Amino acid sequence: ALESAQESHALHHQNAAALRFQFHITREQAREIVKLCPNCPRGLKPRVLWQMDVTHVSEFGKLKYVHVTVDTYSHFTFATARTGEATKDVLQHLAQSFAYMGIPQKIKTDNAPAYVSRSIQEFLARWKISHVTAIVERTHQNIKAQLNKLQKAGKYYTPHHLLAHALFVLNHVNMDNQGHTAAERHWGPMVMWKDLLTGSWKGPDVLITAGRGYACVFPQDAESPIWVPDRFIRPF
Amino acid sequence: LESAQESHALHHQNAAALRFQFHITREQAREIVKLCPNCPLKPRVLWQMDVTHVSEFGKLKYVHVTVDTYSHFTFATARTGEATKDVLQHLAQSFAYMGIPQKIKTDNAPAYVSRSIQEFLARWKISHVQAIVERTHQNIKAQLNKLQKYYTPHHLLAHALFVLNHVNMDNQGHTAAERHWGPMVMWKDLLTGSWKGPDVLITAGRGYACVFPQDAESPIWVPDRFIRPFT
Amino acid sequence: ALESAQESHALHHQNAAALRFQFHITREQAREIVKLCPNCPDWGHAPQLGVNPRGLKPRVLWQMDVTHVSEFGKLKYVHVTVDTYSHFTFATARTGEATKDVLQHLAQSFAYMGIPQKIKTDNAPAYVSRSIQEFLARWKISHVTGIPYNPQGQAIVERTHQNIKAQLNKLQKAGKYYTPHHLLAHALFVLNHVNMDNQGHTAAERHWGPISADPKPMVMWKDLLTGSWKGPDVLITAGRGYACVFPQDAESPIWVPDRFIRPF
Amino acid sequence: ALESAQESHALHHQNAAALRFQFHITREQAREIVKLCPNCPGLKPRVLWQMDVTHVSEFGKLKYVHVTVDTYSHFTFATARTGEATKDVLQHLAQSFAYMGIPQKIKTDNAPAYVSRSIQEFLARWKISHVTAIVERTHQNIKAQLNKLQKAGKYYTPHHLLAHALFVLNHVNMDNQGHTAAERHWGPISADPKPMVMWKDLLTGSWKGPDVLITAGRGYACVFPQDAESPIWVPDRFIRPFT
Amino acid sequence: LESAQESHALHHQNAAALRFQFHITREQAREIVKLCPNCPLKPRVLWQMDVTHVSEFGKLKYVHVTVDTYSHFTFATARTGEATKDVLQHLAQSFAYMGIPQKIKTDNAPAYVSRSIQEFLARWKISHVQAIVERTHQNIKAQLNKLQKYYTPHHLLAHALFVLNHVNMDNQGHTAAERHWPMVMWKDLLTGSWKGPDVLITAGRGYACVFPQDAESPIWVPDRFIRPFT
DNA sequence: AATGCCGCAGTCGGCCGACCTG
DNA sequence: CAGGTCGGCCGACTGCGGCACTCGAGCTACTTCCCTGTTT
DNA sequence: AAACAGGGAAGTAG
DNA sequence: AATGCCGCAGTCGGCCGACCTG
Ligand SMILES: [Zn+2]
Repeated sequence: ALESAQESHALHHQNAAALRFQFHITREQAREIVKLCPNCPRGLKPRVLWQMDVTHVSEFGKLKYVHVTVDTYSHFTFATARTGEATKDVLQHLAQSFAYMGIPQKIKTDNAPAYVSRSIQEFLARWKISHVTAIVERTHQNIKAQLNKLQKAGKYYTPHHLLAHALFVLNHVNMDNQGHTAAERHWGPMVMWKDLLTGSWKGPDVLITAGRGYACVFPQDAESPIWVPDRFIRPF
Repeated sequence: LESAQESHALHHQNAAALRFQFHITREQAREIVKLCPNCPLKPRVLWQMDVTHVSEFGKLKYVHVTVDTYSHFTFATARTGEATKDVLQHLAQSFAYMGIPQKIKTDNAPAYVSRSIQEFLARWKISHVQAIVERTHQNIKAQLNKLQKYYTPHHLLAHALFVLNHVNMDNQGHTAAERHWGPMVMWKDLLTGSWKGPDVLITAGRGYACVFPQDAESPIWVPDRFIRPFT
Repeated sequence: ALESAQESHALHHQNAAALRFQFHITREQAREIVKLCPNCPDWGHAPQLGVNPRGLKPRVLWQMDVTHVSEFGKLKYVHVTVDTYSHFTFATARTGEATKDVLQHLAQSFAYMGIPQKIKTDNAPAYVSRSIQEFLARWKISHVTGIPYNPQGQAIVERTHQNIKAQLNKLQKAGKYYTPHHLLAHALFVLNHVNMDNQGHTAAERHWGPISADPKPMVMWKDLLTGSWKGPDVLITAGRGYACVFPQDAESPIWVPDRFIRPF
Repeated sequence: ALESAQESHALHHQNAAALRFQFHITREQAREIVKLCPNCPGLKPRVLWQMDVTHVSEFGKLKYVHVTVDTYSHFTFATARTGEATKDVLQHLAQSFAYMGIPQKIKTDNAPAYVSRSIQEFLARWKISHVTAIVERTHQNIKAQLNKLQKAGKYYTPHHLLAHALFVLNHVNMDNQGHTAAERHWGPISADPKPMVMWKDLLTGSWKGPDVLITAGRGYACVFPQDAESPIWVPDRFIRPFT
Repeated sequence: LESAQESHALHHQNAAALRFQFHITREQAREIVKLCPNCPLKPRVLWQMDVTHVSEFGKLKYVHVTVDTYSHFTFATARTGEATKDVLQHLAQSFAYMGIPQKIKTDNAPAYVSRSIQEFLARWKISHVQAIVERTHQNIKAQLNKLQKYYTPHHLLAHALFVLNHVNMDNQGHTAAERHWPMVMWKDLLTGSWKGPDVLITAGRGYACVFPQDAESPIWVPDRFIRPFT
């Protein structure tokens, strides 16, 4: 339990709450995990209002242009690094952002010429999206903090790999105080049964439904559930 | 049935997306898609990861696909090759896109079973080991063909990913993303009296069950007297 | 051993007892082996499941359907409306059936019985047409539809059709009647004030009068939605095919067939 | 609440007592509700009846209306008929028996159709004695109800209108004591065998009742509100006995 | 008739090849091909070769394909991968199978543009520097799926190659093998509406013979109603 | 100048051995 | 430990229905939709 | 030129 | 858009006042 958390943060550098919820540990245990770690020292509903801006990362070199797309509601963070910040670059990042997240309606940007350019406006209007002119810079701080943690973890061949790892650890596996990862917030009965083919009481495993005296017990068989008469089931 | 024409012209999604996002007739959506010229468990358990070649991208012909075996959520990238380096990069981005599963059922390519990938997968607590992956291949190729003027292969590839995931949905109305972040029964018809199936069971209770055949559009209510537990 | 049984069944589709006696396996194993084969036909002779609900208070839940009394000539379309708690019945003989005819029959039945909380019918076009819907809305009466092509959903009024037809045949054989309206009036009079049950209560004494509450028993109860025997619970009513338990935590009474009720 | 009372009075136009007893409105309030309406100005049941034939011009061809009133409960049944002859009177008698039941004896006037041998022998078959100011009152009441229901001229035939009027007069109109005509006619009138208990609804937090009880046990009681549809389980802390 | 049935059951050739081999009606060929459940300048000038994956070959999913642009003569050998040694072996075996070219067309994969392969091709006086190869890939995959029980992947691949090469013939009745070893504007004289373009078979002294790809038989038209194309 | 039957599946229950504990 | 207990086992029982010589056609009735004569 | 109003067909259920 | 039913008639079985009888 403890050593699993140690290895997890050592090669992954998670925060405290997510690790605690994953391994069911003491709060202190996670606190000294954070301390002893050397590398690790708005709308009303999802997909309504978005914020995006560019920022410069020193160690990315030719990929210093970091485009960040954060949903103002759930703070689901997505980011990519490209060679520039021109209209073509912003269009490419918007394409991959729509790929990553979905269809937004409200987008808030800065006064950059590329953002107020005609090509981006007509592209958004074609996709039925409205473009109008704290969150973005605090998200940038979080992203670059994750980066600063992650260099010494191991080898990272290209900045794209490092950026993907950082955004993953910041969205899909990290969570809030309420045990809720930003990723799922963007979209937010165990039984004992008798395998009466072999007569062995295999389990426990989840139940799905019931009826007709038949319980839809679903073992780890990724193919299909199986039906068992309720005379051959016992609650756990 | 007004915006559906331009929506299809932009994305080229299936008729189910039209009928569920625009509240139009099923036959109307079928006519729209036919007339178009360019249109001729639990999540995160088991994964399939294969490489495929597409000649459109040129030297970026090495497309890596990673489709979840439950929700059919699809991710892909185009890279200069298919070596261990490249599959490692694509695997990192796929994890960033879909989270951490526990089993990735892959083929027997030498780069896939090499050392570096092996300890990398060991560190992150993953196991190892088909029609789903080739079906996903066919869907990706069809979508890429249907997308014909984009900037770079990454652009239209991401667009294809987006339309495949967040736009299309099955008969139930649940998209790939919704299935990824959100029952099998034999039933008897009442008109002919002959059994048909097997079909999915939405919900049931107190003598009447709801059945949603994949070939139909609307749910069917049947009395519990005519329900059989397939498999 | 078991896999040999599976392949032998897949080849021949033997009987369950045949597999049991030939391969020395547990009987339930043979039953499951014969169950899992897609080729073997699925069970059609299913025992009784489900039950038609019925309001525990008079004038709560009605049922309605039409029939065909061919002896009436042009007035063969008979509308029948029967309560579910007391089996109080009413009927008229309207030429054809439509929105106007159903509305007139509904008004007559309302005058004859009273305001019902809700009405359950079949899915005939007249009962599905909007006009009836806003009529009931103005009269503050909920409406239900029922599963298409399922007469068991209106089994109560179907049995009432049987009773009415038998009574009409009896009366027609008895003597001479002026018009089908007179004959129907006499038949409804008999069925609603004379055809007493075996508990000293006519139809009127049940539909009206006081609801009787003797100390009701408590029984074990199989909840079909969880595959478990949970109880005990209060039993409200019972009969030849229905039972109405009412657990404290349950928001509403639950209707289950008799065989799922075990005394405790 | 009271707006629903006004809507119901608009639909049916029953007496004020019915509104004040069915919707818990103030008596005077229901009084002005009735006022604001544009067109609003024996010892045992099934024993003694009275029958007469009246005329109403609005029906035109069905002006022959038969009225059959019980003398204890005023339970009224009526029908619009094409003639006052013996056969129509017999049809109305059969339908009235279907509506109300078997009366011990019927008191009527000296109409020639009534005295006819066919009616006498028909009553002889059904064992109902025949003998030659309650129904002329009923003629006023039915006529008044027809006038008030003429607001919504969507009635297909006089049968529809008469059915609506009889429905109101027999199941909706309540006496000054709080009883409809049908309850008096079917006469369950006696001491209540079962207690009628107070009840405290959770949604309103008030003591609403009294309501009839079904069962009880293990800290809960199975109360069954009059207007409701299904029994409601209630904690005993919110249950008060009532006489 | 029945011989055609068994031939299509074994080899699963096209309708045209069956018709030309067994002398049946074109309608019969269409019916028989639809009925089967398993059915849903000069040679050696320029070549195209691109590798593709076939999942059901396991360790040998890296199948190479070489198609001549003239006669659509195809060749394939499933191998370990698409590295330098495998592509060199496949190229040598293709040379043995098909004959010496002058030019080869490939994509810009590192293996193809590798120094060793370029040096070897220069050693053979062959130069080196896009829908036919993909159509060939689709045909090969269709045949591989259609041919289903065989023993080894090489056996099944060889059988499918034989079916696609020495059995299937085009509308003209010429085998891909025999083909391996002009456009005209023609007037449909019946309707009077121009059609084309199509291949000219023979022409001279006022009359010509034109064989459109959609017709079962040659069409003879006079010289007055023939015009060139491109 | 001849009469409803019964397999399929669910289910109640008694027997009996492995197993608990007086 | 062996008397006491529970689960595996299945004997016995039973609710259900359709086998009967084959299958239809058609009516009433309301809604939604397309087509077309009439409008400004 | 676009709008609007009958009618027939069609789907559907008793 | 939300679930079989029950009367005609047979019949077992118990209650009980009457009748035989130890
Ligand atoms: Zn399209």
